[PDB]
Amino acid sequence: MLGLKTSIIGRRVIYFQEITSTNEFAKTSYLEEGTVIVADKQTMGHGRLNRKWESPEGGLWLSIVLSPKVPQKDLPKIVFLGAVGVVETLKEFSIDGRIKWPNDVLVNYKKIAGVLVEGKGDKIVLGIGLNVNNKVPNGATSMKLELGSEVPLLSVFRSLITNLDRLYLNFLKNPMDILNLVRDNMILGVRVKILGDGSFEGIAEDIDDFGRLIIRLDSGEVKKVIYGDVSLRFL
Amino acid sequence: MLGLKTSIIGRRVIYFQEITSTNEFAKTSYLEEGTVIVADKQTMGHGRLNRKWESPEGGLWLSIVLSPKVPQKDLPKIVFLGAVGVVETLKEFSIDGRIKWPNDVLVNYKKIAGVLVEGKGDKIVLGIGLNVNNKVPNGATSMKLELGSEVPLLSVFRSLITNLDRLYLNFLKNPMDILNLVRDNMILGVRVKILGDGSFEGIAEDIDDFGRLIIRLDSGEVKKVIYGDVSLRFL
Ligand SMILES: Nc1ncnc2c1ncn2[C@@H]1O[C@H](COP(=O)(O)OC(=O)CCCC[C@@H]2SC[C@@H]3NC(=O)N[C@@H]32)[C@@H](O)[C@H]1O
Ligand SMILES: Nc1ncnc2c1ncn2[C@@H]1O[C@H](COP(=O)(O)OC(=O)CCCC[C@@H]2SC[C@@H]3NC(=O)N[C@@H]32)[C@@H](O)[C@H]1O
Ligand SMILES: [Mg+2]
Repeated sequence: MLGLKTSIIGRRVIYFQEITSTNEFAKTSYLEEGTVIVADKQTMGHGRLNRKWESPEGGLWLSIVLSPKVPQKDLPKIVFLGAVGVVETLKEFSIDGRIKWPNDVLVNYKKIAGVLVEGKGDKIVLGIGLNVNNKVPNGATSMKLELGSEVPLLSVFRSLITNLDRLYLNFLKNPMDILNLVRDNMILGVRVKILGDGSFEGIAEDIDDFGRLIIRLDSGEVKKVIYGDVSLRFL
Repeated sequence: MLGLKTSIIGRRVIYFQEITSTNEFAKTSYLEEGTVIVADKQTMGHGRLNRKWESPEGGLWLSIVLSPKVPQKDLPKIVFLGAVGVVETLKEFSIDGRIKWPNDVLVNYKKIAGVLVEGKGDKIVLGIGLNVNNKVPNGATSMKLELGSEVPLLSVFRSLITNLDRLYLNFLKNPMDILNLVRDNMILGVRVKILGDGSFEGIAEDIDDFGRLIIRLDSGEVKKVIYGDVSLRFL
Protein backbone atom coordinates (compact mmCIF):
# COMPACT_ATOMS: atom_id res chain seq x y z
CA MET A 1 0.00 0.00 0.00
CA LEU A 2 3.03 2.32 0.02
CA GLY A 3 3.30 2.06 -3.76
CA LEU A 4 7.08 2.41 -3.81
CA LYS A 5 8.41 2.42 -7.38
CA THR A 6 12.10 1.89 -6.61
CA SER A 7 14.02 -0.84 -8.42
CA ILE A 8 15.94 -2.44 -5.54
CA ILE A 9 15.92 -0.50 -2.28
CA GLY A 10 12.38 -0.62 -0.97
CA ARG A 11 11.14 -3.72 -2.78
CA ARG A 12 10.27 -4.78 0.78
CA VAL A 13 9.93 -2.77 3.98
CA ILE A 14 9.57 -4.10 7.51
CA TYR A 15 8.19 -1.54 9.94
CA PHE A 16 8.25 -1.81 13.75
CA GLN A 17 6.49 0.42 16.24
CA GLU A 18 9.40 -0.27 18.52
CA ILE A 19 12.68 -2.17 18.23
CA THR A 20 16.12 -2.53 19.81
CA SER A 21 18.06 -1.64 16.66
CA THR A 22 17.20 -1.87 12.97
CA ASN A 23 20.87 -2.54 12.19
CA GLU A 24 21.00 -5.46 14.63
CA PHE A 25 17.74 -6.93 13.33
CA ALA A 26 19.02 -6.54 9.76
CA LYS A 27 22.23 -8.50 10.27
CA THR A 28 20.79 -11.32 12.40
CA SER A 29 17.84 -11.99 10.08
CA TYR A 30 17.84 -13.35 6.54
CA LEU A 31 16.51 -10.65 4.23
CA GLU A 32 16.58 -10.18 0.46
CA GLU A 33 18.67 -7.33 -0.91
CA GLY A 34 16.85 -4.01 -0.88
CA THR A 35 14.81 -4.84 2.20
CA VAL A 36 14.38 -1.78 4.39
CA ILE A 37 14.01 -2.08 8.16
CA VAL A 38 12.39 0.95 9.80
CA ALA A 39 10.97 1.74 13.25
CA ASP A 40 9.24 4.62 15.07
CA LYS A 41 11.82 4.29 17.83
CA GLN A 42 14.85 2.26 18.85
CA THR A 43 15.53 1.24 22.44
CA MET A 44 19.14 0.34 21.64
CA GLY A 45 20.10 2.67 18.80
CA HIS A 46 23.76 2.18 17.86
CA GLY A 47 26.35 4.68 16.72
CA ARG A 48 29.99 3.99 15.98
CA LEU A 49 31.92 1.86 18.46
CA ASN A 50 29.89 1.58 21.66
CA ARG A 51 28.14 4.92 21.29
CA LYS A 52 24.38 5.22 21.64
CA TRP A 53 22.14 6.83 19.03
CA GLU A 54 19.11 8.56 20.53
CA SER A 55 16.13 7.25 18.59
CA PRO A 56 12.90 8.75 20.01
CA GLU A 57 9.64 8.85 18.08
CA GLY A 58 9.45 11.48 15.37
CA GLY A 59 12.69 10.53 13.67
CA LEU A 60 13.66 8.39 10.69
CA TRP A 61 15.56 5.33 11.92
CA LEU A 62 16.21 2.73 9.23
CA SER A 63 18.55 0.04 7.91
CA ILE A 64 18.90 -1.23 4.35
CA VAL A 65 20.11 -4.68 3.31
CA LEU A 66 22.61 -4.70 0.43
CA SER A 67 24.69 -7.35 -1.37
CA PRO A 68 26.78 -5.34 -3.89
CA LYS A 69 28.64 -7.40 -6.49
CA VAL A 70 31.65 -5.06 -6.45
CA PRO A 71 35.34 -5.48 -5.49
CA GLN A 72 36.18 -5.40 -1.76
CA LYS A 73 38.07 -2.14 -2.32
CA ASP A 74 34.80 -0.26 -2.98
CA LEU A 75 32.71 -1.42 -0.02
CA PRO A 76 34.00 1.38 2.25
CA LYS A 77 32.10 3.79 -0.03
CA ILE A 78 28.70 2.43 1.06
CA VAL A 79 28.59 4.85 4.00
CA PHE A 80 28.89 7.69 1.49
CA LEU A 81 25.82 6.47 -0.37
CA GLY A 82 23.81 6.90 2.79
CA ALA A 83 25.30 10.30 3.60
CA VAL A 84 24.88 11.69 0.07
CA GLY A 85 21.34 10.32 -0.03
CA VAL A 86 20.50 12.25 3.15
CA VAL A 87 22.05 15.42 1.73
CA GLU A 88 19.91 15.03 -1.39
CA THR A 89 16.66 14.58 0.54
CA LEU A 90 17.50 17.53 2.79
CA LYS A 91 17.94 19.70 -0.31
CA GLU A 92 14.46 18.70 -1.53
CA PHE A 93 13.16 20.07 1.75
CA SER A 94 15.21 23.24 1.29
CA ILE A 95 17.87 22.31 3.85
CA ASP A 96 21.58 22.48 3.04
CA GLY A 97 23.31 19.55 4.68
CA ARG A 98 27.09 19.17 4.65
CA ILE A 99 28.95 15.92 5.14
CA LYS A 100 31.45 15.67 7.96
CA TRP A 101 33.79 12.78 7.25
CA PRO A 102 33.16 10.00 7.42
CA ASN A 103 29.54 9.35 8.41
CA ASP A 104 27.87 12.56 9.62
CA VAL A 105 25.60 15.12 8.00
CA LEU A 106 25.66 18.59 9.55
CA VAL A 107 23.52 21.69 9.05
CA ASN A 108 25.21 24.91 10.15
CA TYR A 109 27.60 22.57 11.96
CA LYS A 110 24.86 20.85 13.98
CA LYS A 111 24.43 17.09 13.45
CA ILE A 112 21.13 16.18 11.81
CA ALA A 113 21.99 12.66 10.69
CA GLY A 114 24.45 9.80 11.12
CA VAL A 115 25.28 6.75 9.00
CA LEU A 116 26.34 3.31 10.24
CA VAL A 117 27.51 0.55 7.89
CA GLU A 118 28.06 -3.02 9.09
CA GLY A 119 29.03 -5.94 6.88
CA LYS A 120 28.09 -9.49 7.86
CA GLY A 121 29.02 -12.16 5.32
CA ASP A 122 28.21 -11.20 1.73
CA LYS A 123 25.48 -9.00 3.21
CA ILE A 124 25.95 -5.32 4.00
CA VAL A 125 23.77 -3.31 6.34
CA LEU A 126 23.47 0.40 5.65
CA GLY A 127 22.02 2.10 8.73
CA ILE A 128 20.73 5.67 8.69
CA GLY A 129 19.41 7.85 11.49
CA LEU A 130 17.88 11.20 10.56
CA ASN A 131 16.31 13.67 12.99
CA VAL A 132 13.01 14.88 11.57
CA ASN A 133 10.40 15.88 14.16
CA ASN A 134 11.97 14.17 17.17
CA LYS A 135 13.70 16.06 19.96
CA VAL A 136 17.49 15.79 19.72
CA PRO A 137 20.51 15.89 22.06
CA ASN A 138 22.09 19.28 22.77
CA GLY A 139 24.23 20.42 19.86
CA ALA A 140 22.23 18.50 17.26
CA THR A 141 19.45 19.67 14.96
CA SER A 142 16.40 18.30 13.12
CA MET A 143 14.44 19.02 9.96
CA LYS A 144 11.66 20.42 12.15
CA LEU A 145 14.06 22.81 13.89
CA GLU A 146 15.48 23.99 10.56
CA LEU A 147 12.11 24.56 8.86
CA GLY A 148 10.05 25.74 11.81
CA SER A 149 7.30 23.14 11.44
CA GLU A 150 6.79 19.36 11.51
CA VAL A 151 7.64 17.46 8.34
CA PRO A 152 5.58 14.41 7.31
CA LEU A 153 7.88 11.48 8.17
CA LEU A 154 6.53 9.38 5.32
CA SER A 155 7.38 12.15 2.81
CA VAL A 156 10.97 12.13 4.04
CA PHE A 157 11.03 8.32 3.88
CA ARG A 158 9.89 8.19 0.25
CA SER A 159 12.38 10.87 -0.78
CA LEU A 160 15.31 9.17 0.93
CA ILE A 161 14.48 5.70 -0.37
CA THR A 162 14.10 7.05 -3.91
CA ASN A 163 17.43 8.87 -3.67
CA LEU A 164 19.24 5.86 -2.20
CA ASP A 165 17.83 3.48 -4.82
CA ARG A 166 19.27 5.70 -7.59
CA LEU A 167 22.66 6.17 -5.90
CA TYR A 168 22.91 2.43 -5.29
CA LEU A 169 22.02 1.40 -8.84
CA ASN A 170 24.63 3.80 -10.20
CA PHE A 171 27.14 2.63 -7.59
CA LEU A 172 26.84 -0.94 -8.89
CA LYS A 173 27.82 0.26 -12.37
CA ASN A 174 30.09 3.24 -11.62
CA PRO A 175 31.49 2.78 -8.06
CA MET A 176 33.85 5.78 -8.24
CA ASP A 177 31.06 8.29 -8.92
CA ILE A 178 29.94 8.58 -5.31
CA LEU A 179 33.31 10.05 -4.21
CA ASN A 180 32.80 13.02 -6.54
CA LEU A 181 29.39 13.71 -5.04
CA VAL A 182 30.96 13.43 -1.58
CA ARG A 183 33.78 15.90 -2.29
CA ASP A 184 31.28 18.43 -3.59
CA ASN A 185 29.20 18.00 -0.43
CA MET A 186 31.65 17.69 2.45
CA ILE A 187 33.30 20.08 4.86
CA LEU A 188 36.90 20.58 3.75
CA GLY A 189 39.70 23.12 3.83
CA VAL A 190 39.26 23.36 7.59
CA ARG A 191 41.34 22.32 10.59
CA VAL A 192 40.39 19.09 12.36
CA LYS A 193 41.63 16.82 15.13
CA ILE A 194 41.99 13.06 14.68
CA LEU A 195 41.40 11.52 18.10
CA GLY A 196 42.66 8.18 19.35
CA ASP A 197 46.26 7.20 19.95
CA GLY A 198 48.75 8.66 17.51
CA SER A 199 46.29 11.54 17.71
CA PHE A 200 47.23 14.43 15.46
CA GLU A 201 45.88 17.65 14.00
CA GLY A 202 45.84 19.24 10.55
CA ILE A 203 43.86 20.53 7.60
CA ALA A 204 41.28 18.20 6.07
CA GLU A 205 42.23 18.59 2.41
CA ASP A 206 40.11 16.05 0.54
CA ILE A 207 39.19 12.35 0.34
CA ASP A 208 41.24 10.08 -1.90
CA ASP A 209 40.20 7.39 -4.39
CA PHE A 210 39.59 4.93 -1.53
CA GLY A 211 37.54 7.36 0.55
CA ARG A 212 40.38 8.17 2.93
CA LEU A 213 40.43 11.63 4.50
CA ILE A 214 43.63 13.41 3.46
CA ILE A 215 45.13 15.53 6.22
CA ARG A 216 48.04 17.97 5.97
CA LEU A 217 49.76 18.44 9.32
CA ASP A 218 51.45 21.78 10.07
CA SER A 219 54.82 20.21 9.24
CA GLY A 220 53.66 19.52 5.70
CA GLU A 221 53.38 15.81 6.46
CA VAL A 222 50.43 14.11 4.77
CA LYS A 223 48.45 11.40 6.54
CA LYS A 224 45.64 9.32 5.06
CA VAL A 225 42.99 8.35 7.59
CA ILE A 226 40.84 5.26 7.10
CA TYR A 227 37.53 5.28 8.91
CA GLY A 228 37.07 2.69 11.64
CA ASP A 229 37.76 3.26 15.32
CA VAL A 230 38.44 6.73 13.92
CA SER A 231 36.78 9.99 14.97
CA LEU A 232 36.91 13.45 13.41
CA ARG A 233 36.34 16.62 15.43
CA PHE A 234 36.49 20.25 14.33
CA LEU A 235 38.62 22.80 16.17
CA MET B 1 7.96 5.81 10.48
CA LEU B 2 4.26 4.96 10.10
CA GLY B 3 3.66 5.91 13.73
CA LEU B 4 0.93 3.33 14.34
CA LYS B 5 -0.53 3.52 17.86
CA THR B 6 -2.41 0.21 17.87
CA SER B 7 -1.91 -2.29 20.70
CA ILE B 8 -1.54 -5.59 18.83
CA ILE B 9 -2.53 -5.46 15.18
CA GLY B 10 0.15 -3.44 13.42
CA ARG B 11 2.94 -3.80 16.00
CA ARG B 12 4.90 -4.68 12.87
CA VAL B 13 4.10 -4.32 9.19
CA ILE B 14 5.81 -6.05 6.26
CA TYR B 15 5.20 -4.30 2.95
CA PHE B 16 5.86 -5.80 -0.49
CA GLN B 17 5.86 -4.00 -3.83
CA GLU B 18 4.62 -7.36 -5.10
CA ILE B 19 3.94 -10.80 -3.68
CA THR B 20 2.28 -14.07 -4.61
CA SER B 21 -0.30 -13.83 -1.82
CA THR B 22 -0.15 -12.14 1.59
CA ASN B 23 -2.25 -14.99 3.05
CA GLU B 24 0.23 -17.58 1.78
CA PHE B 25 3.23 -15.60 3.07
CA ALA B 26 1.59 -15.08 6.48
CA LYS B 27 0.72 -18.78 6.85
CA THR B 28 4.19 -19.94 5.75
CA SER B 29 6.50 -17.48 7.52
CA TYR B 30 7.40 -17.36 11.20
CA LEU B 31 5.60 -14.19 12.28
CA GLU B 32 4.57 -12.67 15.62
CA GLU B 33 0.92 -12.05 16.50
CA GLY B 34 -0.22 -8.66 15.24
CA THR B 35 2.13 -8.59 12.27
CA VAL B 36 0.49 -7.20 9.14
CA ILE B 37 1.49 -8.38 5.65
CA VAL B 38 0.52 -5.90 2.92
CA ALA B 39 1.37 -5.71 -0.79
CA ASP B 40 0.73 -3.23 -3.63
CA LYS B 41 -0.32 -6.16 -5.77
CA GLN B 42 -0.61 -9.94 -5.62
CA THR B 43 0.14 -12.26 -8.54
CA MET B 44 -1.63 -15.28 -7.05
CA GLY B 45 -4.30 -13.77 -4.83
CA HIS B 46 -7.06 -16.13 -3.77
CA GLY B 47 -10.48 -16.29 -2.20
CA ARG B 48 -12.29 -19.29 -0.78
CA LEU B 49 -12.54 -22.76 -2.30
CA ASN B 50 -9.58 -22.25 -4.63
CA ARG B 51 -11.12 -19.14 -6.20
CA LYS B 52 -8.98 -16.39 -7.67
CA TRP B 53 -8.87 -12.86 -6.27
CA GLU B 54 -7.85 -10.01 -8.61
CA SER B 55 -5.21 -7.92 -6.84
CA PRO B 56 -4.05 -5.05 -9.09
CA GLU B 57 -2.29 -1.90 -7.86
CA GLY B 58 -4.64 0.58 -6.19
CA GLY B 59 -6.29 -1.83 -3.79
CA LEU B 60 -5.62 -2.88 -0.22
CA TRP B 61 -4.38 -6.49 -0.03
CA LEU B 62 -3.30 -7.51 3.46
CA SER B 63 -3.05 -10.35 5.95
CA ILE B 64 -2.87 -10.27 9.75
CA VAL B 65 -1.27 -12.92 11.94
CA LEU B 66 -3.28 -13.68 15.09
CA SER B 67 -3.12 -16.12 18.00
CA PRO B 68 -6.58 -15.63 19.58
CA LYS B 69 -6.65 -16.83 23.16
CA VAL B 70 -10.32 -17.80 23.11
CA PRO B 71 -12.16 -21.16 23.15
CA GLN B 72 -11.97 -23.12 19.88
CA LYS B 73 -15.72 -22.55 19.48
CA ASP B 74 -15.25 -18.82 18.93
CA LEU B 75 -12.58 -19.04 16.21
CA PRO B 76 -15.19 -19.05 13.41
CA LYS B 77 -16.15 -15.51 14.45
CA ILE B 78 -12.73 -14.18 13.32
CA VAL B 79 -14.01 -13.73 9.77
CA PHE B 80 -16.63 -11.35 11.13
CA LEU B 81 -13.96 -9.17 12.75
CA GLY B 82 -12.50 -8.63 9.29
CA ALA B 83 -15.86 -7.85 7.68
CA VAL B 84 -17.03 -5.51 10.45
CA GLY B 85 -13.67 -3.75 10.39
CA VAL B 86 -13.99 -3.08 6.69
CA VAL B 87 -17.58 -1.84 7.06
CA GLU B 88 -16.52 0.65 9.76
CA THR B 89 -13.67 1.96 7.61
CA LEU B 90 -16.07 2.32 4.68
CA LYS B 91 -18.53 4.27 6.81
CA GLU B 92 -15.71 6.57 7.93
CA PHE B 93 -15.28 7.37 4.23
CA SER B 94 -19.08 7.57 3.85
CA ILE B 95 -19.51 4.43 1.76
CA ASP B 96 -22.48 2.25 2.65
CA GLY B 97 -20.76 -1.09 3.10
CA ARG B 98 -22.97 -4.00 4.10
CA ILE B 99 -22.05 -7.54 5.08
CA LYS B 100 -23.11 -10.46 2.92
CA TRP B 101 -22.83 -13.68 4.91
CA PRO B 102 -20.34 -15.16 5.30
CA ASN B 103 -17.21 -13.20 4.28
CA ASP B 104 -18.18 -10.39 1.89
CA VAL B 105 -18.82 -6.67 2.08
CA LEU B 106 -21.02 -5.17 -0.62
CA VAL B 107 -22.03 -1.65 -1.66
CA ASN B 108 -25.40 -1.62 -3.45
CA TYR B 109 -25.00 -5.40 -3.80
CA LYS B 110 -21.67 -5.04 -5.62
CA LYS B 111 -18.66 -6.63 -3.92
CA ILE B 112 -16.08 -4.15 -2.67
CA ALA B 113 -14.15 -6.47 -0.32
CA GLY B 114 -13.65 -10.08 0.64
CA VAL B 115 -12.35 -11.66 3.86
CA LEU B 116 -10.52 -14.96 3.97
CA VAL B 117 -9.54 -16.58 7.23
CA GLU B 118 -7.18 -19.52 7.08
CA GLY B 119 -6.61 -21.94 9.93
CA LYS B 120 -3.38 -23.29 11.35
CA GLY B 121 -2.92 -24.63 14.90
CA ASP B 122 -2.52 -21.75 17.33
CA LYS B 123 -2.03 -19.36 14.42
CA ILE B 124 -4.80 -17.70 12.41
CA VAL B 125 -4.30 -15.61 9.29
CA LEU B 126 -6.93 -12.93 8.69
CA GLY B 127 -6.82 -11.95 5.04
CA ILE B 128 -8.63 -8.92 3.68
CA GLY B 129 -8.89 -7.64 0.12
CA LEU B 130 -10.51 -4.21 -0.32
CA ASN B 131 -10.90 -2.45 -3.69
CA VAL B 132 -9.87 1.18 -3.24
CA ASN B 133 -8.48 2.79 -6.40
CA ASN B 134 -7.78 -0.34 -8.46
CA LYS B 135 -9.70 -1.49 -11.52
CA VAL B 136 -12.11 -4.26 -10.48
CA PRO B 137 -13.80 -7.12 -12.37
CA ASN B 138 -17.23 -6.47 -13.90
CA GLY B 139 -19.96 -6.48 -11.26
CA ALA B 140 -17.61 -5.48 -8.44
CA THR B 141 -17.06 -2.00 -7.06
CA SER B 142 -14.36 0.15 -5.40
CA MET B 143 -14.18 3.05 -2.96
CA LYS B 144 -13.00 5.16 -5.91
CA LEU B 145 -15.97 4.19 -8.08
CA GLU B 146 -18.35 4.77 -5.18
CA LEU B 147 -16.94 8.18 -4.23
CA GLY B 148 -16.26 9.26 -7.79
CA SER B 149 -12.79 10.20 -6.60
CA GLU B 150 -9.48 8.54 -5.71
CA VAL B 151 -8.83 7.81 -2.02
CA PRO B 152 -5.40 7.93 -0.30
CA LEU B 153 -4.57 4.24 0.10
CA LEU B 154 -2.49 4.84 3.24
CA SER B 155 -5.40 6.58 4.98
CA VAL B 156 -7.63 3.57 4.32
CA PHE B 157 -4.90 1.30 5.74
CA ARG B 158 -4.57 3.37 8.92
CA SER B 159 -8.34 3.43 9.39
CA LEU B 160 -8.80 -0.31 8.91
CA ILE B 161 -5.85 -1.30 11.10
CA THR B 162 -7.09 0.98 13.89
CA ASN B 163 -10.59 -0.53 13.70
CA LEU B 164 -9.35 -4.13 13.57
CA ASP B 165 -7.08 -3.59 16.58
CA ARG B 166 -9.98 -2.26 18.68
CA LEU B 167 -12.31 -5.03 17.45
CA TYR B 168 -9.67 -7.70 18.14
CA LEU B 169 -8.87 -6.42 21.63
CA ASN B 170 -12.58 -6.50 22.50
CA PHE B 171 -13.03 -9.93 20.91
CA LEU B 172 -10.42 -11.40 23.23
CA LYS B 173 -12.41 -10.11 26.23
CA ASN B 174 -15.94 -10.59 24.86
CA PRO B 175 -16.08 -13.04 21.90
CA MET B 176 -19.88 -12.66 21.61
CA ASP B 177 -19.74 -8.88 21.07
CA ILE B 178 -18.86 -9.06 17.36
CA LEU B 179 -22.12 -10.91 16.56
CA ASN B 180 -24.09 -7.81 17.51
CA LEU B 181 -22.00 -5.69 15.16
CA VAL B 182 -22.40 -8.26 12.41
CA ARG B 183 -26.20 -8.22 12.81
CA ASP B 184 -26.47 -4.43 12.63
CA ASN B 185 -24.37 -4.39 9.42
CA MET B 186 -25.47 -7.57 7.60
CA ILE B 187 -27.85 -7.90 4.65
CA LEU B 188 -30.92 -9.60 6.13
CA GLY B 189 -34.64 -10.03 5.53
CA VAL B 190 -34.09 -10.91 1.86
CA ARG B 191 -34.34 -14.05 -0.25
CA VAL B 192 -31.15 -16.08 -0.60
CA LYS B 193 -30.05 -19.36 -2.16
CA ILE B 194 -27.64 -21.58 -0.25
CA LEU B 195 -25.28 -23.78 -2.25
CA GLY B 196 -23.64 -26.83 -0.71
CA ASP B 197 -24.60 -30.47 -1.12
CA GLY B 198 -27.42 -29.50 -3.43
CA SER B 199 -29.11 -26.25 -2.42
CA PHE B 200 -32.22 -24.54 -1.06
CA GLU B 201 -33.89 -21.10 -0.97
CA GLY B 202 -35.24 -18.99 1.88
CA ILE B 203 -35.28 -15.71 3.80
CA ALA B 204 -32.02 -14.87 5.60
CA GLU B 205 -33.50 -13.73 8.89
CA ASP B 206 -30.47 -13.45 11.18
CA ILE B 207 -27.28 -15.09 12.47
CA ASP B 208 -27.49 -17.12 15.68
CA ASP B 209 -25.30 -17.14 18.80
CA PHE B 210 -22.69 -19.15 16.87
CA GLY B 211 -22.66 -16.96 13.77
CA ARG B 212 -24.71 -19.51 11.84
CA LEU B 213 -27.00 -18.02 9.23
CA ILE B 214 -30.64 -18.73 9.98
CA ILE B 215 -32.71 -19.41 6.85
CA ARG B 216 -36.48 -19.70 6.82
CA LEU B 217 -37.70 -21.77 3.87
CA ASP B 218 -41.16 -21.26 2.36
CA SER B 219 -42.42 -24.38 4.16
CA GLY B 220 -41.64 -22.60 7.40
CA GLU B 221 -38.69 -24.93 7.94
CA VAL B 222 -35.75 -23.31 9.69
CA LYS B 223 -32.22 -24.25 8.68
CA LYS B 224 -28.96 -23.20 10.31
CA VAL B 225 -26.10 -22.64 7.88
CA ILE B 226 -22.52 -23.15 9.01
CA TYR B 227 -19.97 -21.46 6.78
CA GLY B 228 -17.61 -24.03 5.32
CA ASP B 229 -17.92 -25.50 1.83
CA VAL B 230 -21.04 -23.43 1.18
CA SER B 231 -21.91 -20.39 -0.95
CA LEU B 232 -24.66 -17.79 -0.62
CA ARG B 233 -26.42 -16.00 -3.48
CA PHE B 234 -29.14 -13.37 -3.52
CA LEU B 235 -32.19 -13.89 -5.73
N1 LIG C 1 19.56 11.58 17.57
C1 LIG C 1 20.77 12.13 17.45
N2 LIG C 1 20.99 13.29 16.66
C2 LIG C 1 22.26 13.89 16.52
N3 LIG C 1 23.37 13.32 17.18
C3 LIG C 1 23.17 12.17 17.96
C4 LIG C 1 21.88 11.57 18.11
N4 LIG C 1 21.98 10.49 18.91
C5 LIG C 1 23.28 10.38 19.28
N5 LIG C 1 24.03 11.41 18.72
C6 LIG C 1 25.55 11.68 18.86
O1 LIG C 1 26.19 11.04 17.76
C7 LIG C 1 27.16 10.10 18.18
C8 LIG C 1 27.17 8.88 17.45
O2 LIG C 1 27.99 9.18 16.30
P1 LIG C 1 28.63 8.24 15.46
O3 LIG C 1 29.39 9.04 14.43
O4 LIG C 1 29.45 7.30 16.04
O5 LIG C 1 27.42 7.29 14.72
C9 LIG C 1 26.51 7.69 13.92
O6 LIG C 1 26.42 8.90 13.59
C10 LIG C 1 25.56 6.61 13.39
C11 LIG C 1 24.33 6.52 13.71
C12 LIG C 1 23.56 5.50 12.93
C13 LIG C 1 22.11 5.49 13.37
C14 LIG C 1 21.19 4.51 12.68
S1 LIG C 1 19.52 4.59 13.29
C15 LIG C 1 19.11 3.26 12.14
C16 LIG C 1 20.23 2.25 12.45
N6 LIG C 1 19.95 1.43 13.64
C17 LIG C 1 20.92 1.61 14.57
O7 LIG C 1 20.95 1.04 15.69
N7 LIG C 1 21.87 2.49 14.13
C18 LIG C 1 21.55 2.98 12.79
C19 LIG C 1 26.86 9.80 19.61
O8 LIG C 1 28.02 9.39 20.36
C20 LIG C 1 26.21 11.08 20.10
O9 LIG C 1 27.11 11.98 20.71
N1 LIG D 1 -10.89 -7.60 -6.63
C1 LIG D 1 -12.11 -8.12 -6.55
N2 LIG D 1 -13.24 -7.33 -6.18
C2 LIG D 1 -14.53 -7.86 -6.08
N3 LIG D 1 -14.74 -9.23 -6.36
C3 LIG D 1 -13.64 -10.02 -6.72
C4 LIG D 1 -12.33 -9.48 -6.83
N4 LIG D 1 -11.47 -10.46 -7.19
C5 LIG D 1 -12.20 -11.60 -7.32
N5 LIG D 1 -13.53 -11.35 -7.03
C6 LIG D 1 -14.72 -12.33 -7.03
O1 LIG D 1 -14.81 -12.78 -5.68
C7 LIG D 1 -14.70 -14.19 -5.58
C8 LIG D 1 -13.91 -14.67 -4.49
O2 LIG D 1 -14.84 -14.78 -3.38
P1 LIG D 1 -14.66 -15.52 -2.17
O3 LIG D 1 -15.91 -15.30 -1.39
O4 LIG D 1 -14.38 -16.88 -2.28
O5 LIG D 1 -13.30 -14.90 -1.36
C9 LIG D 1 -13.09 -13.70 -0.98
O6 LIG D 1 -13.94 -12.78 -1.19
C10 LIG D 1 -11.77 -13.47 -0.26
C11 LIG D 1 -10.86 -12.70 -0.73
C12 LIG D 1 -9.71 -12.49 0.19
C13 LIG D 1 -8.71 -11.56 -0.45
C14 LIG D 1 -7.48 -11.27 0.39
S1 LIG D 1 -6.35 -10.17 -0.42
C15 LIG D 1 -5.25 -10.34 1.00
C16 LIG D 1 -5.24 -11.88 1.18
N6 LIG D 1 -4.29 -12.57 0.28
C17 LIG D 1 -4.96 -13.45 -0.51
O7 LIG D 1 -4.44 -14.18 -1.39
N7 LIG D 1 -6.30 -13.44 -0.23
C18 LIG D 1 -6.61 -12.49 0.82
C19 LIG D 1 -14.09 -14.65 -6.86
O8 LIG D 1 -14.45 -15.99 -7.20
C20 LIG D 1 -14.55 -13.59 -7.86
O9 LIG D 1 -15.74 -13.93 -8.54
MG1 LIG E 1 -17.84 -14.67 -0.33
